[PDB]
Amino acid sequence: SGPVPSRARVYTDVNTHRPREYWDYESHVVEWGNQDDYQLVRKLGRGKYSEVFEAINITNNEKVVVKILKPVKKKKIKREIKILENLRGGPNIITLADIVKDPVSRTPALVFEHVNNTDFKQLYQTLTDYDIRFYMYEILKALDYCHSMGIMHRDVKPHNVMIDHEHRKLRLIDWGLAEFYHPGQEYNVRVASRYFKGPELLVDYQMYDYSLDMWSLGCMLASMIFRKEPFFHGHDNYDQLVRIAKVLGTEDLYDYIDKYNIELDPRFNDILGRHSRKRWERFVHSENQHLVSPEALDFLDKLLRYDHQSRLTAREAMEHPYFYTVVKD
Ligand SMILES: Cc1nc2ccc(S(=O)(=O)N3CCC4(CC3)CC(NCc3ccc(-c5ccccc5)c(Cl)c3)C4)cc2s1
Repeated sequence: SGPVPSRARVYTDVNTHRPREYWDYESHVVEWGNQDDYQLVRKLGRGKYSEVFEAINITNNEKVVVKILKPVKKKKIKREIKILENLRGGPNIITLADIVKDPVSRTPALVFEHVNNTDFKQLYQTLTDYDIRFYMYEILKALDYCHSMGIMHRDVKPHNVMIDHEHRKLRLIDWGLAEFYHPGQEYNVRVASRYFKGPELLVDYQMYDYSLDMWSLGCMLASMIFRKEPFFHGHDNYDQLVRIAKVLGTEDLYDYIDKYNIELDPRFNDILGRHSRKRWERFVHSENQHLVSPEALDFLDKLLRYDHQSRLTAREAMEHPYFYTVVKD
């Protein structure tokens, strides 16, 4: 008789209490600026949904970032715009400045605040345990905020975190996969990058919530403290769950599937096998030891849980001992 339903343990009804317009993005009419206000300077990157440029607003000579969209359905563009507008001003959320159209290419372009992104090399060689805790706390502020505002990012990963290290500035970007949380709603599981997908996605449990983001965050944390990117390295979606199971163990996985009456693909029945839960100590070595503490491992353990309901919330995570020194500042 099908899967057991689930509700977010926090911020469950935040959208129900808002005016319809807040979440009903299909109804949104896009406010369009003047394309001619921006001159493109240089290409910064390409990202499947878009090409990203540094530009200048010739109205006031401010440096800006332009994300020119590849073709996507108008509803998905409206969704991303509405979410960016709802979250604008929130802690560490990228600021959408403007929205334009090339009136010949009909391509829509989002115009953002400029953040300088310090080079991976000069940063990932020169981080420190404190820095990781600090930036993780900054990400948690953005996640608690967006969750509190009824939105799930659904694509938390290093690529979507900008850091300007010189200014100790962090921004969560790429809100193109984010969605409003509504109690009872069945979502598309085919989101997020393979390595960061929650067990709920991999077993096709659609009634998920903000807690998805907390799994992804745990994946990020593991990759940083252990110096292993990606941490869970699956070869496809099936093997991705196997890689998780080889660490978290199969007993808890099967407990989760039982609790929610989830129907596993019969393919999985072959490849999952039986796996012990591993101690985190097997990923520690001389090179990463300076990043790993009892507190880090306790925190990580409490993010990486099959059962979405048992993961730390963003606000609980922020209260964890791993962050006591950062909070003191
Ligand atoms: C509104 C927009 N403006 C821009 C500007 C540039 C571009 S981009 O395409 O040129 N590009 C810049 C580089 C990145 C990809 C995007 C973001 C980087 N993060 C890696 C990272 C992330 C996090 C950490 C970290 C994590 C935890 C603790 C400490 C550090 C650490 Cl150590 C590293 C890679 C896209 C956009 S969208």
